[PDB]
Amino acid sequence: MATYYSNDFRAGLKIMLDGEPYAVEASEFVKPGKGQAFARVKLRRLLTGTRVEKTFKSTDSAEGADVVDMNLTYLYNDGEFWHFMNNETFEQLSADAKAIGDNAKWLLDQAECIVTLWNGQPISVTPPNFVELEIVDTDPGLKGDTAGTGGKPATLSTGAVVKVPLFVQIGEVIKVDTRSGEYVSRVK
Amino acid sequence: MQVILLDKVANLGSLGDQVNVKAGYARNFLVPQGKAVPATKKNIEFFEARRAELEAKLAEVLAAANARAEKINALETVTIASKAGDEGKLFGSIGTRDIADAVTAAGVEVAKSEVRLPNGVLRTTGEHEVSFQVHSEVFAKVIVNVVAE
Amino acid sequence: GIREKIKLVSSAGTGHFYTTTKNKRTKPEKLELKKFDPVVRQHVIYKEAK
Amino acid sequence: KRMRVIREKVDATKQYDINEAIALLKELATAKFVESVDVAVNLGIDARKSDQNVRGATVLPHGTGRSVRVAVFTQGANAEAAKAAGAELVGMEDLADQIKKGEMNFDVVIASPDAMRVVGQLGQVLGPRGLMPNPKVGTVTPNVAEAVKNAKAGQVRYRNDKNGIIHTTIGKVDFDADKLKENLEALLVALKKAKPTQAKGVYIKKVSISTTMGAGVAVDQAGL
Amino acid sequence: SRVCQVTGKRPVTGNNRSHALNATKRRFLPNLHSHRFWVESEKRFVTLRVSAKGMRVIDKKGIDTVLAELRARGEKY
RNA sequence: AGCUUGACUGCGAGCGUGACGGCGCGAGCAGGUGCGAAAGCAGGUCAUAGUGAUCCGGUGGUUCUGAAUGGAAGGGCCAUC
RNA sequence: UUGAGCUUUGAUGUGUAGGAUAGGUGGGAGGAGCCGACCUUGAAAUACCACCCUUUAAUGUUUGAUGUUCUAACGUUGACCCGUAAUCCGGGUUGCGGACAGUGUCUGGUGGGUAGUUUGACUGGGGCGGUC
RNA sequence: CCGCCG
Repeated sequence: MATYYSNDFRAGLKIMLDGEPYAVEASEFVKPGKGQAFARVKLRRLLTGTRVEKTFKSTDSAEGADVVDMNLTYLYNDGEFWHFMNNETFEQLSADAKAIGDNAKWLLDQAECIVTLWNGQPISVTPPNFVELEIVDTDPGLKGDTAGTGGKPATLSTGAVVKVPLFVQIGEVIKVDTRSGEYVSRVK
Repeated sequence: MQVILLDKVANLGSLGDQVNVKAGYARNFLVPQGKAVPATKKNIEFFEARRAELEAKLAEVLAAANARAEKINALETVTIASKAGDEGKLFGSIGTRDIADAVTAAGVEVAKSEVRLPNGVLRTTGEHEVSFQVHSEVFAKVIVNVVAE
Repeated sequence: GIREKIKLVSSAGTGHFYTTTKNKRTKPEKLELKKFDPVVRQHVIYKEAK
Repeated sequence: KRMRVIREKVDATKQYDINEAIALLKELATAKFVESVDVAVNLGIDARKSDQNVRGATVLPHGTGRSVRVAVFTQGANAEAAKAAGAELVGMEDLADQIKKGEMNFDVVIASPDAMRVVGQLGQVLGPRGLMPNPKVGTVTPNVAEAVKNAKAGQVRYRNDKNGIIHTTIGKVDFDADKLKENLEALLVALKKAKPTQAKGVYIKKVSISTTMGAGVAVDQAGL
Repeated sequence: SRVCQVTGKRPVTGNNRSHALNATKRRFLPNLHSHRFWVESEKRFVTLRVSAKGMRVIDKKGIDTVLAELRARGEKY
């Protein structure tokens, strides 16, 4: 049992109400003469996370979650699921397609992508700031006329599509970022 | 149930069986319309002698009257010439009161209720086929020619 | 908290038990202590149970 | 025929008891050589729920001996200590050159917290695709590997997951003492019922048939 | 009122006990329904406001058996 | 560093300390062990924090009771949650 | 007309690569014939058969899910007739609905519409902050 | 497809 009151928690203190885990992003605690205290809390949903805004009173608030965000190593894929390993304790961990969501592209292998595990099971996977990948379906981009940034699109090894310049063809292994999805440079 | 059949019911009985029916089919229909009796320790004794010989035939010879109530008007063709419209589109539709009165006034004295209507209330002048049910299996084909006048 | 509590059950005919604690997620091999059984009045081996 | 009499002694209307056809497993088959027994055990698992996986280590009593070649990933004194524990290639990333060559000479990968940095980093796919890793769930990686492999070379038969209900384990050679095998099938029950995924469905063990290799059928009961 | 003609079922009372054992006076009502019963001797319909178990009684007893019991209790039907 | 399970069961004179519930110390006694050649020490840890009363209920044991009697259920006791 | 289930008789899983016309894995040298593993392999390598996924059809299927037809319960705040000097009620016919609606019991939901209530103490007044 | 100005 770990009960919390709304005048206590600062930021990142993961709470659990209405069947879903919530991260608190920030909370402003106000209380005015001749009123009671309330904390206009800017939360974050954790499973389907867009954002949520709750304005709690001074009492009450929610239980916490078993919510460990430790470093996991992506090492394996099979059917749907994606297996992970700790480089500190070497415990198993199995992620799902609802937990991988919109990031099934960005891992390649041996990546130190962090996950958030909730109540002894992962629901989210965060791939790193950059991954290096290979282009397998890209047109042999010719200049032709083009005076003014040519920018050809490249389909990648992981089934991603990125916009690359006209000097990378196929087997030109290139690194991208995962937070946006842009080409940054080429690994050699 | 305890249903002894006074009559031929068209999907369960053979004029004196002990069919186990739903109770609502016994209260509302089979008991008041002469098709059944409850058999609770007396009516099995009341069917044993006096009904399988006498009252198994008092409906059977009135069903052999259903063979003979049909051929009273053996002509079986009817000319009704009531008020009509103009090139079709009949004035007033002939209902079961006027179809029976076209038969009661000349021929069979059957009532309103045993007149069937396979094709509505006859909104049309023409030759039409009107069924006169007298028995559950014996169906007539008395022709009502709706005529314009 | 982490160090959960187990139940050493006697390997004699009876059901006397000692209860104690063991951190399972550091040393997960079972306890095979040799304790006194007051029903048998002997000193038989005990073994971990829940 | 030769495969027709095999079908003739299978009565699916009766569920057979414990002692009945286990003594008849040499009669239910027409094998040319000496064969073994299998055991089918079914454990209710939803295929889209990863909270219901059952893996572990089943130390097994009594019969078959050292017949499983076991790989070592240890350091320190344990690079020469479990050499007294009977394993063949004791070591390190020498066995990582053999992962890169794809060799089938071992069945088990056992390591230590010294060697927990090798197969978790180098042999990543090829250790769990065919499944041969270790952590804090199976009994694979302690640091007491000397007295670990004094028995796990002998009788351990690895209770492993399947996507559906099935957990098929292995019975021993037919010519042992077969009454003890009815405990070797029974002293897997108390370990499968020892700890599950705390999220079981309706039944624990629905259907159980101990086949020999290809011909025997004996309907086991989950209760008795 | 809400009284069965045949069996004399009038609305009894009782508590509406909740999960926290909060008592609250409710009122159980009988499953009444005005049915239009066929009498073979009278050859007509008698409209009675029977309960649903009052129709069970006329399923066993006669309709004329039950109407004679109403006549003994001063019932106009 | 070796061997090890005394982090043992039944008691416990005598005090210490609390309004009380309670808490603490304890030579010795019986049974059974460990270590040591032995004298001896050992009923957890250098000491002092690491914790919650009852009620209700859960599991194991014990025929102690068991609503005519025979069982059982449910209580009780003991170990515990 | 149908929808998912079982004992059940069996057919049925077609690409990477291995000659291809590989369901999964635990066993893994068996059936005038001829495979198989060994080897070529992939992310997993096949015979033999097991427990079964995933399709197909037969039956006893447990059945529900709806969807027309009918009239006799039921409804009618539709017309007419009678009680009757009565835009109530009752009966009698007829029409239209029709096993729906409605009601009783049990039941999940919603429910400040309404009711009973709770909302700690110390505090150099009390609140706040702190503390137990 | 892209191509701003001295």
